[PDB]
Amino acid sequence: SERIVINVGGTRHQTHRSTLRTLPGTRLAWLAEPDAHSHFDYDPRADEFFFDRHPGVFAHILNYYRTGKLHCPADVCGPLYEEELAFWGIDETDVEPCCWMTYRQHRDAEEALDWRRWQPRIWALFEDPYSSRYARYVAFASLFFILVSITTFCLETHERFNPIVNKTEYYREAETEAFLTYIEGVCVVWFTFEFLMRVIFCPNKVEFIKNSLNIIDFVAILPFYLEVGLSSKAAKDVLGFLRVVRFVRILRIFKLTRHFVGLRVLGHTLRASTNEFLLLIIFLALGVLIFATMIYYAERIGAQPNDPSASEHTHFKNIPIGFWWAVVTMTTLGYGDMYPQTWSGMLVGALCALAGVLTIAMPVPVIVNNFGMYYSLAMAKQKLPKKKKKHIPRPP
Amino acid sequence: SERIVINVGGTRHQTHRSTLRTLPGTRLAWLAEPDAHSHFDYDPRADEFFFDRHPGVFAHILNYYRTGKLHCPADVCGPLYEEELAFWGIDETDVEPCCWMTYRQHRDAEEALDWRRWQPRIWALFEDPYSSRYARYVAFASLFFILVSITTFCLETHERFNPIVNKTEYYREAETEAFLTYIEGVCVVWFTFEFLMRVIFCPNKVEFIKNSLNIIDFVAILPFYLEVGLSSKAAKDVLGFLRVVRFVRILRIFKLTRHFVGLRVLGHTLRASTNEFLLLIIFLALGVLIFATMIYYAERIGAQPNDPSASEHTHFKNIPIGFWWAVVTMTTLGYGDMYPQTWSGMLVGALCALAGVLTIAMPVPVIVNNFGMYYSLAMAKQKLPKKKKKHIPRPP
Amino acid sequence: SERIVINVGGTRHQTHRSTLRTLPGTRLAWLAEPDAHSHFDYDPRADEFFFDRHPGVFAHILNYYRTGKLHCPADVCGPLYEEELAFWGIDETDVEPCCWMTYRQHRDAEEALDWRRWQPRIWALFEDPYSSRYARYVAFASLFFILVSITTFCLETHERFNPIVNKTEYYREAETEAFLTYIEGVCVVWFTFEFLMRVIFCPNKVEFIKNSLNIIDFVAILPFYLEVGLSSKAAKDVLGFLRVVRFVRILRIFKLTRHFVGLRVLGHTLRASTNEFLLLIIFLALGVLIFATMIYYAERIGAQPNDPSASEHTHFKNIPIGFWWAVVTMTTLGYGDMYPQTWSGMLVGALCALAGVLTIAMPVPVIVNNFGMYYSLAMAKQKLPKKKKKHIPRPP
Amino acid sequence: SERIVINVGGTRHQTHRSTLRTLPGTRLAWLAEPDAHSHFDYDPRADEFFFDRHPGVFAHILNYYRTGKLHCPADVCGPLYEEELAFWGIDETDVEPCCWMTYRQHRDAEEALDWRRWQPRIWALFEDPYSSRYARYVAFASLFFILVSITTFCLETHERFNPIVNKTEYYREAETEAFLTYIEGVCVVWFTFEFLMRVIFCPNKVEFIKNSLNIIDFVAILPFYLEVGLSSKAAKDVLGFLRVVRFVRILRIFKLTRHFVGLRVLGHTLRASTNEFLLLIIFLALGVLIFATMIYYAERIGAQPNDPSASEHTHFKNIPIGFWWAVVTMTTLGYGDMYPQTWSGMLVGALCALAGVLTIAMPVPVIVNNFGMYYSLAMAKQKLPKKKKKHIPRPP
Ligand SMILES: [K+]
Ligand SMILES: [K+]
Ligand SMILES: [K+]
Ligand SMILES: [K+]
Ligand SMILES: [Zn+2]
Ligand SMILES: [Zn+2]
Ligand SMILES: [Zn+2]
Ligand SMILES: [Zn+2]
Repeated sequence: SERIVINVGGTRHQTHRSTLRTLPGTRLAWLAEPDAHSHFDYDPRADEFFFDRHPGVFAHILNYYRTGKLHCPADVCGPLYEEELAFWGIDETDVEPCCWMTYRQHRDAEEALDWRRWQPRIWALFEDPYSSRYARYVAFASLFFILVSITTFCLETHERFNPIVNKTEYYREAETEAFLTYIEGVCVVWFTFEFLMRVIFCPNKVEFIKNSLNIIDFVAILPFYLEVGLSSKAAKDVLGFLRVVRFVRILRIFKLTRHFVGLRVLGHTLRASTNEFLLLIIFLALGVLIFATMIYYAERIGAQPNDPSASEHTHFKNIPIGFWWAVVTMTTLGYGDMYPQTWSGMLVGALCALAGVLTIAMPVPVIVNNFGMYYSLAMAKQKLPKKKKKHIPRPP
Repeated sequence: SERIVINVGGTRHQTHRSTLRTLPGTRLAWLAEPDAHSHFDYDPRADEFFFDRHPGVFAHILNYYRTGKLHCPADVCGPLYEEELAFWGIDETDVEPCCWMTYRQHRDAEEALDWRRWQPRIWALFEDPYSSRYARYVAFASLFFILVSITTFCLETHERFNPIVNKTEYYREAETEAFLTYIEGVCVVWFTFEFLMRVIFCPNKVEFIKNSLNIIDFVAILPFYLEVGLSSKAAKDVLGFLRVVRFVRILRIFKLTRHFVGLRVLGHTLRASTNEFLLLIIFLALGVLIFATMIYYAERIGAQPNDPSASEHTHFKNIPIGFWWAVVTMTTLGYGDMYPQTWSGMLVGALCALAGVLTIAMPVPVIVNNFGMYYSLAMAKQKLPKKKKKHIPRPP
Repeated sequence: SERIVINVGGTRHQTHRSTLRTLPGTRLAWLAEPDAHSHFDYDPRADEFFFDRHPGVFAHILNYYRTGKLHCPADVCGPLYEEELAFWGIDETDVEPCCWMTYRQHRDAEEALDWRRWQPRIWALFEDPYSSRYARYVAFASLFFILVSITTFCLETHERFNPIVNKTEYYREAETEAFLTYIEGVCVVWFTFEFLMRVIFCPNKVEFIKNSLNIIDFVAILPFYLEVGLSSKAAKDVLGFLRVVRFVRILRIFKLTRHFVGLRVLGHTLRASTNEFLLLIIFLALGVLIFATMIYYAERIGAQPNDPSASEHTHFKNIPIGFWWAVVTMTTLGYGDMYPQTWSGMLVGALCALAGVLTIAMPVPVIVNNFGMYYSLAMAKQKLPKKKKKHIPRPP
Repeated sequence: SERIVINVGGTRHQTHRSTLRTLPGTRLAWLAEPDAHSHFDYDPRADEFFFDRHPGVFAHILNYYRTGKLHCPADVCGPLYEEELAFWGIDETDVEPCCWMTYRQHRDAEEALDWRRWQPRIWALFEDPYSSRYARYVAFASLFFILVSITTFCLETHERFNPIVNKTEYYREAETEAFLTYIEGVCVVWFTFEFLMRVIFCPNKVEFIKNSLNIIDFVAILPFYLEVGLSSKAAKDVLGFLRVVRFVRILRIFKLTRHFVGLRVLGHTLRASTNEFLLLIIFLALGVLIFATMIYYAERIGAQPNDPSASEHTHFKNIPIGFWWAVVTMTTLGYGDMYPQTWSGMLVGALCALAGVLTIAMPVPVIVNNFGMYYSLAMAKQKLPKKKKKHIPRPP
C-alpha cells in the first residue's frame, strides 16, 4: 500500500503516495489518485509508471514534492530544467530566490538579445552591405562621405581655418575658407541623394519615422538646406541654434557603426541595465553631495582670521565647487585644478577617494557582467550556423 | 553477514555494517544495530531499508561514512544539502573548510538580507508611498520640500548670495538674502508639521528614538527653532556649533532614499563586510606610513648642501606631508600638488603606485562580490511574487 | 512493442523506438531499425543493447533525442562530452548557443596555445639555454651584451653625455663621448659574431627570413655597419632615418624575453583577442569624438563676449584638442594640462569620466579572462610532466 | 565471456575485460585477471565484484579506462576525487592539463596556508595576547608604546619641532626638543625591558635568530644604545647611517599586526604568487622602456629648429625622464608634472595609457584571485571549530 514506483527514462524512483498527494493539481498528484491505471502508461508486471523524460532532474522535482522547496539543479542549463518542470506541471515561479538568479540566466540573456518591381533594388541600397554587391558599394561610399563630413566639421572649428579678415561695415570676425564650404556642399548633395533614395520606399512610415537613425539623418541635413531659407531677425536666432543643431552632424557615424556587433550588444546591455545605472547615479549623487559639504566645512577650520572672506586661500569657496572636486576625486581622475590644503581637508580628501573607489566599484561590475554574458551569447549565435532543423519531431 | 543495502528514493546503496558503525549516534548507525527491523521501515523480501529521501546527496553522506571527511556536493544549492544532512543526523559543522565557504553561501546571503480609529490614517503618512495614495502624495511633497531645503543650503553658502554691506556699528560681513531665509522658514514649517504628525503616533517609543532617521530629522529641525531661544555669550558659541549642526540638514535625503533597493542592499553589504573594511584600512595605513617615510628619506639624498634646511626644493619637508602624498598616489588619484623630484624619489614613487594598486585591489573585490550576491538576491526576491504556499505538507 | 532498453556502461536507459527514430542517420536511429540484432551487440535474455560508454552523458544525448535541443552537461569538461557525442554520431554543432561558449572553452584554450657533423653544435648556440651548457653560457653572455647596448643607447640620448663644444667651420652642436662609441662598437662586434654564427645554419631560409626576431636583429645591426658606407647628399637623409632605425635597437630585448612563459601567453592572448581589441578601439573612438565635440561646444556657452576669438579663457580652442582631453579623461588619467572651466564644461567632464570608466570596463574584462585561462593552461602544462603514455589502447 | 560487472557502492558498472586490461598494474587490471575470485571480494550468485566506494566518480575512473584520457569531474571537490583515484591506484598526474588547475585548487590553497618552572610564565609575555590575561595586558602595553615611538619619530622629522638656534662655535642647525628625546628614552627603556624578557627564554636559538621580527626589534633598539658608544671620525659616518637605520623604527608595527588574519593571508599570497609578480614587473619594464623611447622620439618631431638643444619646449629631454613619465602614465596615476606637448607625443601618450591599463590588468587579477581563495579559506578555518574527531575509523 501507498508505495508507488515512478519509472522515468529507465531509472526507478520510489516514494509514498502521500508525498505525491502533497502538491495537488500536478501530474504526479494525478498519479497518486486510484484512477491512475487508465490515466497514465503503466504495466502490471512491475507496478511502475513509465515516463519518457530526463531522470536526472526528476530527482529534484520529486525532492520538491518531498521537502517542499524547489531548487535549481546547478548541473543543467536553466532552459532544460524549465522545460522539464513545464512538462511535470510544476510552476516555474516556485524556485527559491537563492537559486532564481542563476536559473533565469540563459533565458534572460536570450530575451535581452531579442514601381514595385524595382522597389527591392531601390531598398537594396539601405539593406545590409554584405546582403549584395551594390549594397556593399553604397555602404563604402556613404562611409567615405560621412568621414569627410566629420573631418570638415572638426577642421571648420579650428583656428588655422578661421582667420579674421580686416573687414568693416565696423565688426571683424573669423571666416571659414571657401574649400570647407564647397566640400560641405558636396557632402550635402550626396546625403540628400541618399535620403531621397531612402524616402522613395518607406513601408510602415510610422515606424520609419519612429526610427531614430532616419531622424538623426534628416535633422543633420536640415541646417544646410536652410541657407536659401535664411525675417532676418528670427533668422539670426535660428542660425544661432542652427550651429548647435549642426553639432549633431557627428551623430551620423552611428548609421555606419550600427552594423557592428559590439555596438548592438552595448545597446542591449544599456537597455537591460537601467536599474544598475540609476543605482550608480544615486550612489554618485549622495557621495558628491556629502563629500562636497564635508570638504567645504573642513577647509574652513584652518582659515586665516585676518581675511574678511570666510575662505581666501582655499579653492573650496562654496559647496558646488565642492561637487566638481568630489566627482573628479571619486572617479580617481584627479585633475589637480582644486585640491585640499588643510590637514582636515586632506583627511576628507582621502576619505572621498576611498569612498569613490567603493561606490564606483559597487554597480559597475554588475553592468560589466551583463555585457559579458550578452557579448558571449552574440558571438556564439554568430559562430554557429543559422538553422538546419535536423530534428524531425514525432507526431503527437 | 555485515552487508546492508540502503534504498534511498528508489536507488540502492550497498555497504558493510562496519562503515555505518563508524560514526555513532547518527541514524545510519542505528540502522547498523541488530534492533533495526522494528526501528526503521524495512521489507524482508529484498532485505533493504527504504528511506524516502533524495539519493543524489545520500551518495555524499555515505561517502563521509566511508572515508571520514564530509564534503559539499558542488551540484546542489547549499540549503538543499543542509536539509538532507539535517535529516540524516549529520552535524553541519563537519564539512571540510575547503568546501565550507561555498556551502554556506546562499544561507549566508539569506541571513544577511534579514484617537485609535484614525491612528492608521495618521501613521499612513509615514508608511511606504506605494502603500496608499495619501502616502504617495505626502511622499512626493516631502521630496520636493527636502530638495528645496538642500538647494537653499547650497545657495546660502554661495558668494553671489552673500554680499557684504557697508554696515558698521565697525565690522562688515557678508549677509544672506531675505528670500533664502523666507524659503528656509517655509521648509521648517513643513518639516515641523510632518514631525508633529509623526510624533502623534509613536509605538514602542524606545525603538522610535533608537531610529536614526527620526534622530537626524529632529536634529536637523533643531537649529532653526533656536532662533527664538538665542545669555548672549553662550549663544555665540552655540550658534557657532549650530552652523556645524545645520551641516547635517543634507542628511535628510536618506529619508527619501531609504525606500530605494540598492541603498538597502548597500547597507546590508556594509554591515556584513566589517572585517574586509578593517582589513582595507589596515593595509592602507601600513602602506601610507611606510611609503611616506621612504619618500621623505629618498628625497633628501639629492638635497643641495648649500641650503640650511634639510629640504628646500622638495615638497616632502616632513613625513605627514608624506602621508597625504602616499594616499593620493596609492589610490592612483595623483593630483600633482606634490610629487617626487629626485631619481630616488621617483623610484619610491613608482613603488608606491604599484603597491597601492595591489593593496587596494586585495579586499575591494571581496566587498564587491558581497554586494553583487546581496543585490542579485534582493532583485530575485523582488521579481518573484510574495508568497502562495502551493505545497500542502503531509501530516507527520 | 516500440519499447527499447539501451544499456550504457551498466546503466539502463529505456525509451520508445519513436524517440530514437526522430533523428535519422545517427547510431541510435540505426538501433531503432528492425535489423538491429545483427548490427549491434545485444542479448535476448534481457532484450537490452549494451554500449560500453559513459552513461552520465548518454543521459543528455538521449534527452536531445527526446525534446529536440542539445545542451552541454555542466558537470563534465567540454572535451569529454565532445568525445562522447562524437562516438554517438551527434554533430557537435547542434548544441544551443546558450551553452556553446562554455562548452567550447577548454578546446578553445588548447587550440589557442597551439660541415653537417658540427651543425648541431653550431645551431646549439641559438637553441634554448637550458637545452645545453654552451647554450646557457651563450644566452647569459648575449643577455649581458644586449643590456649593455640598451644602456649605451639610453645614456647616449642624455644631456650630460652630449656637451656642445665650441667648434666652428660656424655651427656648434652637442657631441657624444668617445667611450659610448667604443662600447657601441664592441657590442656591434659581438652581435655581428652571433649573427654570422646563426647565418651559418639556416634551414628553411624562407621561414628563417619570415622570423621576426632575426629581422629585428639584422635591422638593428644594419645602421652601425653603414658607417663605412656613408653621395653625401643622400647620406644625410639616410643618417636622419638611421637615427630613427637605431630607435629599434631596444627591440632586441624580445630575443631574450621570448623564452619567458608569460610573454608567450601574452602573445597568444593578443593574437586570440583581435575582435575585443577592435571593439575597444571603436568604443574609444566614438567616445573621444562625441565628448570632444560636446566639451568644445559646452565651454563656449560661458565665453566672454568682449574677446574677438570665440574662446580665449578655455583650453578647448578647437575639437582635436578635445580629443586629447577626452582620452586623458576617459582613461581616468587626468593630467590636468587641460580641464573644463565652465559649469556646462564641468557637467560634460563628469559625463566623460563616467562614460570612460564604463566603455573601458566593457571589453577589457573579456581580454583579461582570455589571458587568465591561457596562463592557467600554460602553467598546468608546465607543472605536469611531458608525456608517459601509461594507457595501452586496446586493438580495434 | 569477457563481460565483467563491477559493483561500486551498490551501483553496477558493466564493461569488457579488455577495457580493464588496457591500463596494467592498477587494481581494476588485477580484476581483469583470471585469478580474481580469491584476490577480491566477489559473489558467484550475481558474478559481480563489490567495492565499497563512491560510485559517482568511479564512473569517471572507468571512463578513463575506456577512452584513455583522465578528467576531473567538475561536481566534486578536488580532494575527494584525489582520494578516490588514490584508492583505485590511478596516478593523479594523468589528468588532462585542461582540468588540472581547477582540480589542484583546494589542495593548493591548503598547502599554501601551511628557572624552568617560571619559564612558561616568562614566555607567556611573547605568546598570543588572547592566550592569557598577562599576555593581553603586555600586548596592549607594547602596542601603546610602539605607537608612541612611531609618533615621536614622525614628529621629530617635523619643522615645528626642529627650530634652529643662533648657536655658533660658526654653524647653525635645527635641534630637536628635549621632550622628544625624553619620550624616546622612555620607549627605549620599555623595549629593552621587553627584549631582555624575550632573550631570557630562547629555545632553538638558531630559529630565534632566523626570526625576522626579533631581528627588526633588535636592529631598531640598536641605534639608541649607541649614544654612549659614540673615534669621532668613524662616529660621524656611523651616526649618518644610524639615522637611516632609525628609519626602520617604523617596522616595529609588524610585531603588532602579525596577529591579524588578513596580514598572514597577505604573506601567504605574496609568497605564493612570485611568478605573477615577476611577470608583472617584466611587463612593466618592457612597457616603460618602449614607451619612454617612443615618446622621446615623438616629441622631437615638432621641435623648433631655432633652439640649439634638440628639445627645449618638451619635458622629455632624454629617455630616463621618459621612464618616469611612462610609469606615471601607465598606472593611470597621471601627476601632470610632465606630459606630451606635440600631436605625435599625444598619440604616443594615449597609446601608453591604454597599454598600461592592459598590461597592469593582465597579472593583477591572478594575484587578486589567489588572495581571495586564501582569505576565504582562512575565514572558514576561523569560523569552524578547531577539531572534534567525531568519526571513529574502522579497524583495517
Ligand atoms: K591624475
Ligand atoms: K586612476
Ligand atoms: K588619475
Ligand atoms: K593630475
Ligand atoms: Zn537554491
Ligand atoms: Zn571540499
Ligand atoms: Zn544550455
Ligand atoms: Zn578536462
